[PDB]
Amino acid sequence: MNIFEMLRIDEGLRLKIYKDTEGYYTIGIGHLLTKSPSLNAAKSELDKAIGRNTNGVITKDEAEKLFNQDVDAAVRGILRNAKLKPVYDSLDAVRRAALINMVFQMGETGVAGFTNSLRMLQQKRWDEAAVNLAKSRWYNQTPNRAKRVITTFRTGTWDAYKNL
Repeated sequence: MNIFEMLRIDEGLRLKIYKDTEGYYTIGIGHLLTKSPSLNAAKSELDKAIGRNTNGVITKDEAEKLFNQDVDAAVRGILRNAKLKPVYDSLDAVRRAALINMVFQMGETGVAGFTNSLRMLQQKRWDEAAVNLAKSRWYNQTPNRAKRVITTFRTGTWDAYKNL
C-alpha cells in the first residue's frame, strides 16, 4: 500500500464530471474542478486542465495524470507549509501518507487549522490525537473516511485499508 492506492480507495475514480460530498464539481480521482455552481465553469476548468475540449468526459489516463499532479502538489504544499512541514518530517512513512490524505481532501490551509491534533501527532501521542481529530466537522461529515485516516495515524499501519 501507498499514498496513491490509499487515495484511490478513498476517492474512487469517475471519468465524467460529478459532484463530491460537498456538492462541488469534480472529476477523476477526487480532482476538484471548482466550487462554482455552474457546470459550464466546471467544463471550462476541465478543458483547461486537460488541454482539450473534453465535453466533460476524460480518459483513465487523463484522470491518472491529474491524480499524479494532485498528489505531487499536496506533498509540495505540506513541504512549503511552516505548520505542516515539521509534523510531516516527524512522522513515519505510513503516517505521512495519512497527512497527505487529509491535505488532499481539505487543503493545506484546512489541515494547518488542526493545531491541537498536529501538536499531538508531533509528540507521538497517537490515541490522544485520534480523539482530538474526531472532534471535527471532517469526521462528522465523512466519518468512514475520517475513521480510516484516524486509524492510520493511531496505528501507523495500513490495517484500515486492508480489506478494500
